[PDB]
Amino acid sequence: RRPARCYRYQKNKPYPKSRYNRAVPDSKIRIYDLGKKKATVDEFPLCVHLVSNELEQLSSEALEAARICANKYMTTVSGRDAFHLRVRVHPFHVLRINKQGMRGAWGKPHGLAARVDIGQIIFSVRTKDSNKDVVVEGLRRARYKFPGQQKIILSKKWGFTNLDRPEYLKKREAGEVKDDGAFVKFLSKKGSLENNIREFPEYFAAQA
Amino acid sequence: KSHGYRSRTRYMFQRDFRKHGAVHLSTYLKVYKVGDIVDIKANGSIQKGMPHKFYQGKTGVVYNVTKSSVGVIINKMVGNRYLEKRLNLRVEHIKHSKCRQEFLERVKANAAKRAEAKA
RNA sequence: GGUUGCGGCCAUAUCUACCAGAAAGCACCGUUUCCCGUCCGAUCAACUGUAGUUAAGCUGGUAAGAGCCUGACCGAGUAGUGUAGUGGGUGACCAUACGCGAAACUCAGGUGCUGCAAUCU
RNA sequence: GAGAACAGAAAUCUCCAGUAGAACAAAAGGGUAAAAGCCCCCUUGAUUUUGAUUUUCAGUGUGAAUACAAACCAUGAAAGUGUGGCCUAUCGAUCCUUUAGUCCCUCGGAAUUUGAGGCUAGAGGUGCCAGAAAAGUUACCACAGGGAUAACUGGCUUGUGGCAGUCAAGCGUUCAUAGCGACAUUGCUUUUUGAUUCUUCGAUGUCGGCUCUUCCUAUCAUACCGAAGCAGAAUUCGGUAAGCGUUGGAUUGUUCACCCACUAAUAGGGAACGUGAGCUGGGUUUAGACCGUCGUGAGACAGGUUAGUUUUACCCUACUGAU
RNA sequence: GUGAUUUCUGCCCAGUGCUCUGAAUGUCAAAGUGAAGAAAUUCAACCAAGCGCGGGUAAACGGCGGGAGUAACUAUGACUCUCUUAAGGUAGCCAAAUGCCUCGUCAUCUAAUUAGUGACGCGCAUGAAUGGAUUAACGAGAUUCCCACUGUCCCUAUCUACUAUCUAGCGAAACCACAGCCAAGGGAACGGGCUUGGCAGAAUCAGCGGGGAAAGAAGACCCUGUUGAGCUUGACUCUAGU
RNA sequence: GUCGAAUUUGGGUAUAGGGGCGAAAGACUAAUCGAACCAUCUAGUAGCUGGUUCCUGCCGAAGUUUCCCUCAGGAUAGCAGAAGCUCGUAUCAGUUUUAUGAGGUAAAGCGAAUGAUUAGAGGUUCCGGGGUCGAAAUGACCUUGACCUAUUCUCAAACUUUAAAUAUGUAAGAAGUCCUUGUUACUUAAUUGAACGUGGACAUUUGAAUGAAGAGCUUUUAGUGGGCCAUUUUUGGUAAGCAGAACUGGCGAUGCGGGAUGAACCGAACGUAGAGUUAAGGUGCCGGAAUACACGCUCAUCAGACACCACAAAAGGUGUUAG
Repeated sequence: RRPARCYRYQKNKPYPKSRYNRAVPDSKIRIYDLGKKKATVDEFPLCVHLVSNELEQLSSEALEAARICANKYMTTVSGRDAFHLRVRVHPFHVLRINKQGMRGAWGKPHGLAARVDIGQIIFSVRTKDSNKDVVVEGLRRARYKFPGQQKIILSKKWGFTNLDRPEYLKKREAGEVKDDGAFVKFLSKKGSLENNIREFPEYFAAQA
Repeated sequence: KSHGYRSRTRYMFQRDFRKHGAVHLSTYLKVYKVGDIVDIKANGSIQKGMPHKFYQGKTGVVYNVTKSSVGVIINKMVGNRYLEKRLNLRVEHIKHSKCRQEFLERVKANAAKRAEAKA
């Protein structure tokens, strides 16, 4: 393009170049999950994620190539049922270029990249146990692409994945989300229903 | 880029949070004192009781009380030498202070005579 | 207990949905002859003394629930920052020393509610 | 959510039940809900005199704005409020001239009027807005200074040029890597070019050639080797390698470029873009003179064309030699 | 003013200039006249030129357009439509000493041509006494060829005089902080002088053109300066003259 | 080149300075000409160059503020020096401490405002492009968009509730409270207060700390106004030994020891001397200092660089080392 010299740093706060910088040469990575979407949220568990340790500007196109070769293998040896490669960086900051033959010039937008805080998660995906090395070996690919970088880390949660939370979701065997307070139980938790609960329910609210 | 008289003020002369309008009719009662120490604090509702920028945050002492709403004054002084300038602010913008050690002037003196008889 | 003029914070200050309301007080409500008022229209405005009502309004309780709380514990001694080095690393950055030191997240007890003057059963 | 006839997405009309999402001339921000918005009602405070204040961290006048005093009004039933447009922008010294002011002050031998002059409050212009009244050209030219300031060397930097490199989707009919590689990404290079203004106008003379060494290797040829989609040959890729070579003529001032030939090859590149105290002077960049093209003129063209003064070495060093 | 002859003088008078009795009328100064005050003085009317109006004028300065359609494969314009300022380049003439792109395209001359020459034309931007096109002869004028000739050259070599050189006599100038050997470093970014390292022997001769960022004429190029001076108009400001 | 004709040339004569003469070049006019020569005005002018003369001793800077046809000058502040006043713990401070204010930037935040952006879910939802019993007000379901609704993903100089650190206002023990009353223009209806003043009780004072070579004050009149470095925080720019801001040091004005080498690095501030320790840096040898003492790691260029032209990445190793 113009190389990666308008590359990873700062030299300019953060020109997210919206309302104020109208002409943002449109993005590069209008993808983000590209994989076995509409997933089970059970099923494709144990997620391995790709963390970047280096306050940089993982460029625009670059994130693309990521996706490219990302899916390439993801699928090419595991299937459209196997992936779900959550983008998880994402590319603001419109950088610029230069061009009365040397007298005071601001940049005209010139490609949008994104700030990988050293520790942040990048193009990180999630899949079932029997996909381990599958996924793993693959993400390697990227690290080799994209101004690296690299965690290729194996994880848990929360529950963006399996995901340890292992003992957790493996514990919320019984339920899903709230929980929360205790009142209008319209999340069929089982089993009677309302009556009993609404007994115990105020049976304590009353204890105050 | 320009230097008008409210310049930069966008957040100083701010407002509120939720108290985003109308003078607390208390902040309007209360009586001055040709001597008591006031503490500027501008409030966009008003607008003489807007204190032209610099004198923001700055606490001084009432020298004028044109009590017809016309708040008092005080001055303060500023940089190079301190040439003390006086500003006629308005009753809705200024506020009391922490001369609240006269509470300990009292505490002192009194407890100190009760100390006379005590000693 | 209400009612009048109130201070307050005025989401640390309402919603929303159901109830329940003795006594008084306000309300709703009757009525157009005047004062007065309709971009039309006695709704509103105001103007005159009890036929009928608590149904609303209001007041308070229920949700725990939506709001902000108020506190504390993980969160957190982090995140960020004051100073220091002839510290580390190509670099990016980063660590260590003393010092300050959050915010979001959640767990709890609150619920809008104090209280001023004068009345009043 | 209701009622529609030119309406029927609606342009516009009337009903009803909840985020301040609207509106405040004009930019943007502040602000503003019985309002600071909108409909009505009544006025002219956008008033006189001053002074004080605030606004450059502010000691300078200016404009603007804040609170008072004294008057004189508006408006409300009032308490109030109103000294211009909710706040932050929207303006102007010095002589001169005009005007509004008491009907006040003097023309100096006295008067009278006419006129002139004064005092205080304004308009008339200064935008370079702290306020000169102002056309070009010089290539025929000139002066004082500027490395404070540009052409050139050097200098950083390297985007831009050039050159290698990783990943492997692809070509390569069968196969990613023999030979190549999209995307994406790491770099080296200082014979491009571009930035920059540090050095040198209080002396540095341009381009090209001619000559003459000397270095680099990112090797065109020659030496030995490794792979090839290597049968032979003929090619390609790569390693050790800078020892040694790397030509002659048209056309242009040419660098360059483009041919004609040759040969093993007819590689690239540094030394102040090597090389006038070493030519040459063709170009470039004085005065002379054509044209075109702009200009009224003078002249002016990084347009084309022609004619135009290249001074000095005995000294020091360096060398080739020499006592 | 233009430049022998020879031929050839296209069209533009609106612009700027020039210039005529001209225009039925509008400005237009001084004196002179009228009106008003008590005058000073301030209002008036008429008023030479000039101006402005009218005409001629280009061998006077100078000028000389632009876009749309538009059959009998194809591209095409004598066609018309147009908007348009005086007029809308006429004869003639070229990559020409004017042509931008351009090293124009085709020939031609070469083994070879950014040269030549001959052609061709919406020629950046040729053109008619701003003179247009020709043209015998003339030319220390510019170009390109051919023949002859030739050390220009391939490829250099040898010979003569004079000078270098060495002696006697005669005897200067330039220049000159102090000096004078290198390599890297840093340095006001090309040190002789400094740092580290190479090294490093008196005293001199002839040559030489790397170096002394060497030498003379306070640098031909640029800018700054409240610095000039020569030319120049429809810039100010005036003046001889008329 | 020309060489009998516009020939060549002597003498004599004529034209003299904005004037001459000129087959026109800006030519020539006594080596002088885009305005001769001589003298005088005249030491012309100079915001620019150059130099500016004898010692030591003290104090000791500016490049920045504002207004100028100022851009190299000048005014104006600010820095200095001198001269001195007035009187002796008054009170002073580039300082912390307690009490009390002021901040919106770091951070944080979008199942919060705004404005961006992921992704599917649920509508018992509406305007249409595909189909269906389908087919001209087809009821009814239907596939993509079209707005909710509880969710998801990631962002903000010129967005946001929340909101630091640093820095930034004040206050302090104490002239202070506490008590008594008295003055009239003030406004309260006034025994209403306001402002001022008399008489009266207690101060050396029982959190503030810490520092004082007093303190205050007046005149005057130099230089300066071209600044440059660093660390952090930043603006532009691929970048810069680039250009621009912000604190704090610093260089310019400075030596001294480290960094070989050198304005801004580190240590460290200079009267003249003796002795002693040390900073930073160093101790094989130049060169003072151990070829000291320990546990490992590294073997064709492996290296030996706190700031710097001081350089070196992505990628990869069955080298060897621990995990």
